[PDB]
Amino acid sequence: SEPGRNNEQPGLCGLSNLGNTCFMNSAIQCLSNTPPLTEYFLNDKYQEELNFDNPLGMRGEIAKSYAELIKQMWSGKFSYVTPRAFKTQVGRFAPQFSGQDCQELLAFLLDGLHEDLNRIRKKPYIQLKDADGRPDKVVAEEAWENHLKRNDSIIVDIFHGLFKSTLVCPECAKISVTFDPFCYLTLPLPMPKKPFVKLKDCIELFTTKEKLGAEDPWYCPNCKEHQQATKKLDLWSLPPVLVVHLKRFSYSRYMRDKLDTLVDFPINDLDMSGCRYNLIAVSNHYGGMGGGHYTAFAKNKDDGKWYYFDDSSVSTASEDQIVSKAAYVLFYQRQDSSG
Amino acid sequence: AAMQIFVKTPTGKFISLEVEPSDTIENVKAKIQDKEGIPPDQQRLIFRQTWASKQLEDGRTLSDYNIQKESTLHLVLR
Ligand SMILES: [Ca+2]
Ligand SMILES: [Ca+2]
Ligand SMILES: [Ca+2]
Ligand code: NA
Ligand code: NA
Ligand SMILES: [Zn+2]
Repeated sequence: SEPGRNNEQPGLCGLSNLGNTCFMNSAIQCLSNTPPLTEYFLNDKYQEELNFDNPLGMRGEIAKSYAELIKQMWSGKFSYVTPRAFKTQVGRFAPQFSGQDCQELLAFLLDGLHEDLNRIRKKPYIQLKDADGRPDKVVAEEAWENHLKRNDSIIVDIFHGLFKSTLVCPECAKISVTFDPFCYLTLPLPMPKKPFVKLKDCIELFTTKEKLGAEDPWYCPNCKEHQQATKKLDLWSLPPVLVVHLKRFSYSRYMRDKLDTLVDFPINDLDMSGCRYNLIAVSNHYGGMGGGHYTAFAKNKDDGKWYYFDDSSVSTASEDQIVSKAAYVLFYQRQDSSG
Repeated sequence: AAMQIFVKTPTGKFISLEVEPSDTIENVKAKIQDKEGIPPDQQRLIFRQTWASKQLEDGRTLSDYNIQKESTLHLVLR
């Protein structure tokens, strides 16, 4: 009677390709299988928190249409749905995704869901500060409180962490320490390409002091100029769901290839800064002439099994298949306790 | 209240602007026009933060985006 309408297990629901929209379907499958987020929408907790006047929001329309899509995908009435209504809202508020990169769409959805659900209805303007010699715990706590005074949402709760940023001016040697929120991490891969690297090594690269490129200088207040400072990041506070983007497109564009390193990432028990994480979803990218193709692996919250989502098709998967060179964005969920 | 912010042009040049947190994005685009001659309808302003890359829209203020003294905005032609 209706293509796609079939009584199915909730969440085991594909997404039709609308014409080069697999970058979007792959992202949606990762977010759909982030259990604190999907449960928040299915239990209608979002209705009370929609923020229609947020000057940085999308009038609540991104959260509303995302919630309606999630409710379809988890209704049990579909083997796939066509996310036209959601795609229309995305194109309306982010026209760069019309006629792409899975990570950039993810960044936009995390931003748009946050503002559409931001509990702060009248945001104070806040002058942010650096450490000024105060202990790290004091400055981090102040930074998180300043963040929360303007940004308080289910997205902050689930996805937002903190790192410590140390910038050193090469000319006056001034050191500036700030604590800066994030909602995902982009990890570099070794250059030149290695055939195999553990995820922990890419995290180590991420927290390695690096001189800022001449294309991204940092204003030094002492020198009163933009300088190629070095920047050192330390992961300070990690969120319940950590989104880890592998920077595979590290080549200069004329090479027309990507870093196909086998990045070995844990299925279970990725340990970082005293936290233990388990994988819940992977966005894959396969190389191809027209920007390639995106798919996803995800663990279903209701049966604990892994599945493979290729646009409209959903199939069983095994975790032994998941670590491959196609892995591009990893979703990790913090374990409640350990040991 | 007055403060200095910077705009990085597509060339890589840093423009210096004198602003207040209450200034509108349209007014910021006008100040960019005054100095670079780029019409505001062609200006795309991005505020790159560690947790968001927000496109600045007409009808909001610098304050709406928590733009700080000596912040840098990226200007894209589009
Ligand atoms: Ca889980
Ligand atoms: Ca474990
Ligand atoms: Ca395993
Ligand atoms: Na840059
Ligand atoms: Na003016
Ligand atoms: Zn300096």
